[PDB]
Order: sequence, then structure tokens, then C-alpha cells
Amino acid sequence: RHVQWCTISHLEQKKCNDLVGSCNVPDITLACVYRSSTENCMAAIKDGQADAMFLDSGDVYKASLDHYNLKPIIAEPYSLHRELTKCLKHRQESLGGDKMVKGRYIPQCDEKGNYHPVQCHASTGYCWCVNANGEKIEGTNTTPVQTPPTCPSQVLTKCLKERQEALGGKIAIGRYIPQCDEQGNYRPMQCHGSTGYCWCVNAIGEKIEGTNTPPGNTQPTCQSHDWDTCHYAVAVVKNSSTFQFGQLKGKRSCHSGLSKTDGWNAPVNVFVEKKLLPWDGLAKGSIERAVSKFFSASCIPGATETNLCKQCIGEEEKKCKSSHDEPYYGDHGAFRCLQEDKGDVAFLKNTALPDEHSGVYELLCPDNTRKPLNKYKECNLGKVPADAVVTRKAGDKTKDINDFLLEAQKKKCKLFGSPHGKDLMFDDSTTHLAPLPSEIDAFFFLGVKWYNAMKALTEDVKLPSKNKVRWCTINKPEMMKCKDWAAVSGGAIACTEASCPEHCVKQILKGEADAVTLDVQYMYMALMCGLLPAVEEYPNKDDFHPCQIPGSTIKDFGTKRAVALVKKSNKDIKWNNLKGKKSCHTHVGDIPGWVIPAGLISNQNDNIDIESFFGESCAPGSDTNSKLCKLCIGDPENPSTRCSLSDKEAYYGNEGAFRCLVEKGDVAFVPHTVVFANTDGKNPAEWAKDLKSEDFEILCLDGSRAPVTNYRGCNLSGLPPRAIVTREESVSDVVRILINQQSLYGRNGFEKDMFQMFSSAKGQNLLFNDETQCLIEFDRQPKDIMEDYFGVRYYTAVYSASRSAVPSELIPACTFKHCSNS
Ligand SMILES: NC(=O)OC[C@@H]1N=C(N)N2C[C@@H](OS(=O)(=O)O)C(O)(O)[C@@]23NC(N)=N[C@@H]13
Repeated sequence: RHVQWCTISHLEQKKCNDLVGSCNVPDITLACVYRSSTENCMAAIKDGQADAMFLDSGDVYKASLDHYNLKPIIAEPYSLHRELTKCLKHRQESLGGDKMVKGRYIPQCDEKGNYHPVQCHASTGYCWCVNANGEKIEGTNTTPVQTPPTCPSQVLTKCLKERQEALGGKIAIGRYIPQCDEQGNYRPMQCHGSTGYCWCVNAIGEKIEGTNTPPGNTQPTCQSHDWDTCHYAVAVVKNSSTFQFGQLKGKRSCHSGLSKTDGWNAPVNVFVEKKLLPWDGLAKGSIERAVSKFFSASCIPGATETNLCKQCIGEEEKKCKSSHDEPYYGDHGAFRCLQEDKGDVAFLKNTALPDEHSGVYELLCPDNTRKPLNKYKECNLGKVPADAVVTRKAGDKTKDINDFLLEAQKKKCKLFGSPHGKDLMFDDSTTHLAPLPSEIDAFFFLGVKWYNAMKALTEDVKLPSKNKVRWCTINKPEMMKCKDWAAVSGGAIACTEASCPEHCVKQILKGEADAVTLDVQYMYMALMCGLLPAVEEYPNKDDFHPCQIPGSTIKDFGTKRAVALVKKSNKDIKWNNLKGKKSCHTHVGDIPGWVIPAGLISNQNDNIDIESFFGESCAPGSDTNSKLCKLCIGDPENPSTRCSLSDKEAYYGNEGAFRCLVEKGDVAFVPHTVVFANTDGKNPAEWAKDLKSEDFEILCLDGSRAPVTNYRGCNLSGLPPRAIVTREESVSDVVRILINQQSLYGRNGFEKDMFQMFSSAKGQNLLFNDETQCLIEFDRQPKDIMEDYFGVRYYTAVYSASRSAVPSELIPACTFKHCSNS
């Protein structure tokens, strides 16, 4: 296996070549491929000439576009603010669950708020081992009859671990040994035990620039509890000059480079906001030209304007290249340009500032003051996104790149410094590189605010009208019905196309669409990504009053209620003893007949297979050999149609599960409507025949029973309605436009002869479900949106009332946190 790294300079190629020799990762060989600039490397990776390079966030954005089609895959983790530990969050979530779901696992946290390595489930007496994230180590469960397992100790904190490594297992004399606090985080002030120097670090141990102090001098105050580890764009100046930020016009400037976010996007955004630059849209020429009029002479590697390359010092064709062969390229090159007095101000980020407190440099704040180097958090041009290793979108080398860097970091190879110079291959300030979420792209990595801000400098971005709802459609018939809606809507409705509901959620997140109707099984993912219900489908045929007068009180929303249905004859069966019994399920994947029962059973029995929990059962979709297909009859006109997802199975579906109950089962998992639909001689067939409703009851979660009529107070869970989701800031617009459309084209629409929202000749259930009575505004309560939309019962039964389930690999990408401003 091979990884070919693209380098942009002779200096970087030298360092990459040293790593080929010095860094021995078994099974993966590194090789180095030289190109003369950042853009030529981007093209080499797109073309397969190389596999990976490290890019500034501004180039991550440029590389994501169709010319190159690259994506970020590895980056340094960062933190925005201190958070609850994972164990304490899990305890709070599970204590907030539905108390009628009895016997749930509540985690056990220790005096630092971490998981005890041994976790136990009170109601079942089972114990198991966990990792630092509280996830079960599979195959360590022990039953109550045995003593609790022996579980390895928890991994030490960053500080205690680096203290252990520094000590090397026998004092490390003459070397820095980190000093940790009681919680095992880094003390704010650190001192070198041999040189006498002291400096400040944040809570995860990163040095604060501008704080390094030789012995005998006064130390700057170190801030405690600093968990803001985003990097900051800053403007650095010498204390021998005296201009302020608003007098930059006509000065000389050094920039890390034309495409870098700290050397271009951040300062330029501020120039534009302050109107120091006469420029707003692409009608006034390019940004680069306007900047060319502002400064008298600059070094901005990668620029074309002549005065913006005037102060660079690269020899011959190397001059002004996005490459270390231009000595003023990058953060440290821009600082060198100030230091050598080719510029009056350098634009870079806090991680390239001097570590020493004392000296001739300080920061130029945009509020027209100057502040010391260590005050960049209050004197800056914005937080900037993380930088990242990128590769082709297809990801054919992602695993090899990840494996190599994880192994090289484990072995402590010299990835992050070099004799040959600074910031070669990676930023010298980097300490660890970790894999990003597998579905991350530039949009989710940079975040919507920085992504749009960098788009804004390249094109005028016409913002879509808040008076138009772009509806996302998932198949061609839906598209065609939405084109008919658009034609009658007077421009209120437009249409977009995607292949599946998850891709619609992506389009709405990225501003390509505005709304989509989602089944229940997608709402957890939509709500985690930050969309909100705007309106919901009301399905109750018996009461039209909430549809007639909007806003009025809904007596019964009318969704299905999952129940456990048993015969009045069998009077021993209660909820708490279904184990081993024979059960009938509509089919695997059905929410009321499977997801809700499987959910409650795993919550109360340590995630035991619902296949193993019951005795013999019928649940179409299971494997024909398993005990879940034994009751499954098949087709009476024998063909093999057994345990199949069709009507060719006698026991399939809502009626079929009810069949299996009366014929040969103790319990059936079904919506509450099925019993009334097949009793009181409502079904003609011979098995139904008579079968009085009062011959059955439903099981309550508290061990009691009730007649099949009290499903509102004695069910497993009610389902929430389907919802129309949108972005939070668009909810009020979408509600207004849809309610208006509904007064025209709903079931009592004033213009319902011109168009019907809730039916179509083109297909069934297009855009909305065909039995929808109307759409009702979602009344947002002051509570967690999970609990608000699902209801506490469903949230607990299906998701353990947790925000940590991952039913879709999009969730880790769309919840990735960003380094944005306000
Ligand atoms: N009447 C009725 O059912 O309205 C449904 C409507 N939409 C939902 N998805 N919900 C879930 C229900 O949760 S539940 O536990 O009460 O079922 C709810 O009623 O709270 C509700 N939450 C809010 N804010 N409005 C409600």
C-alpha cells in the first residue's frame, strides 16, 4: 500500500523526503510528489498524480468546487466552550426519559464525571465493561449470578498521559513535565523545571502566544478554564508605528496568501464591513483589484496585481507563488515580511505569533486600538475554520491516508516540525490529526457561515425570496405534481429534485430547497441536523374542526397508537412476562409493529435480540430459519411465500398479525385500529366470522391490562405525525406560505377546483399523504425539540431519550461544530 503526498515547494519536498526515511509505518509506504504551488498540487490530486495534501481552510473551499472535486478527511480537533462530560449528559438524558418505561439503564459516573469502567443495569443485574465514551465492550456482559467483571482502567487525560510519557517510567531530568490540576486538566500556568521559563496554556494544553516569560520577569495573567481553541485571524504591527486599523489605506502589507482565510478572507471581510474599501458587489470589479487600490505595495502570494506582489522576495518565477519557495509565503512568511520591514502590517493567525511576551510586536484591533499579543481573543479579525488534509471526493485513498497518519503519530514521527523551515507539510502548531466524519464535505467542515462568506467574495449570491417555498421532491411523479402546484401558485411554490428524503434534508441545510415532508423514521436525523417542524400532517378523519378554524384545540390528533394485543381468555400474560411467549408482528421495520416493541425490549433487557427474546413468533422479513418465522404459515395455495414481505404470507400486515394472534399466538404488535377493523363481524372472512372486540385487551407497561378501547392511556407508544421541516429562520415564512396555499387548495380550499394539495392522478401520496386532512402549525414548546416533536414516550421507547443515537451517517457530519463569528 502506498500514499503519495503532494508537496508545494522544494523545502516541503525535502521534509517529506526525510519522513520517507525516518518514519517507518509497516504495510504503508509514503512517497513525495513535487509541484510548484498549492493549485498545481490540487490538480495533481484530482488527476491521480498524488493522493493527499494539507490545505488552509480557504483552499479547502476552493478545492471543493467542480474544477478539483477534493474533500477534507483529517484535521486537528478543536473545542468551542467547556461541555458537560459524556457520562453526566447521558445520566441527565436518561433521567429525563418517560418514567412509565420502567427499568431503564441509568449510567454510573465517578467523582470526575466519567463513566466507571464497570457499568450495571439495576433492574436486570447485568454488568459490562465500557470505553471512555460509555459504549459497551461487546462480549463482557456478566449475569447477576456472577461477580461484576474486571474492566481495564480508564484512559488517562491528555495531561496525565503526557506527564506519564514525559516521565517515561523513571523524574525526567532537564525536560519539561506538564503540571496538571485535580480534574487532570492542564494548570493555566506551566513552567519548565530546568530553564525557569513560564507560559500560559489553555485547558487542553495549547500554548497561549505572547506569554512565554524568562526567569526573573513578570508573567502575564493566565486565564483559567479556557476551552475556546478555535484559531483567530489577527493583524500584527510593530510598536514603533502608530497608525490604527481605520488608517490602513496606503500602507504596505504582508499577507499569508491570496487564497488563505487568515491572510485574505478575514481582513477583506472586515475592510468591506468598515467601508475602508469602496466595494460591495462584482459590479465594482474584483476584490483583488479593489484591494490593489487600497494598499500602496504588498506581498500577497498568488496575487496577479503588480503592486500586491511588489514586496515579495522570491527569486525569479518563485516570486509571489503560493509556495514556500517564496520566503514571505504563509503565516510565518508574512510575519518575516513585517519583521524585515517590507510591510507595515501582517495578516496571519494567532498560532503564528511570537511566543515571547516582551518585544516589539502587538496587535492592530479593528476598533482602532492596539493590544498585546496575548489578547488576540479580544483583538482579532474573526475566528477562522480548521485546516485539513484533503483527497479526491471518491475517497479511494482515504483509508490508507488515515492509517498512515494514525500509525505515524502513534510512533511519534517528526510530522510537525522540521530543520528545513516552518509549517512544511503541516502547520508547526499542530499536535494531533484525527479522521473527520465519513460524510463530511467542505460545507459541513467549514460551516454555513464561513462557506457563504467565502462564496460571497467570488460571486454575487442572489438570495432566494422569502416569499417562495422551494419544495424538495423525491421521485419524478412528485416533481410533476409540484410543477402543477407551481403553475397555479402565482410563484409562491417552486420545485427541486433529489433522490431520497435524506438528500432533501441536505438541500434544505445547504439553501438549495426550503421544505419537505418527512416520515417519522427520518425525523431524528432531521432534528439533530437542526431543522425544525414547520407544520404537520393532521390525519383524523372524524374531526375537521382543527382544519376549519385554525388554532383551535385538537381533541385527538389521530395518529396510530402501537399496542400489545392479547386475548381475554389468556389472563396470565402481562407486559413484564412476555419473554419466551409467542408473538405476532406486522413485519420487521414497521414502526408500530416492530420498531416500538423492539425499542422497549432492548431498553429493558440490555439490548437482547428481539429474535431471542420471544419463543416462536411470526414477523415477516426475518430469516425463514429463525424462530421468528415458525408461526408464519405462508400462502394457503401452497407454491415458497413463507415469512415473505407480501400478501403471499397469511400473517403479514395489520390484519395478518391479528390473524396470527387468534390462531396461534399470545400477543400481537399492531396499531390500535386493527382489532376494531376485524371484530364485530367487520371482516367477512371465515377466521374473522364473529370475534367480538371485548374478547381482547391491551397490555399496559405497568403490568396491568385494559379493554382495547382505552388505547389513549394504555399503549406502547403513540406515533408523532409526519412533519414538514425547514431551516429555523425560515419556519415563519414556510408556515405563512403553506397556510395560505391550503386556504386555496386544501380540502375546503376556496380554489379547490384549480388544484388539490392532498391528492393526485399522477400517483399516491405525492408530497403529502393522501389521507391528510390539513396541515397544522407546529406549536414549539420550551423544551427539547426531540421530546417536543416525538413526545416523551416515543423518544424514550425508540431512542432511549438520547441525543446520541446515529440512525444515519449524516448525523456526525451535520453536527460537526464550527469556528464562526456573529
Ligand atoms: N395534539 C397533538 O397531538 O398535537 C401534536 C403536536 N405535534 C407533535 N408532534 N407533538 C408530539 C406530542 O407529544 S405527546 O407526548 O403529547 O404525544 C405533542 O402533543 O406534545 C406535540 N408537541 C407539540 N408542540 N405539539 C403537538
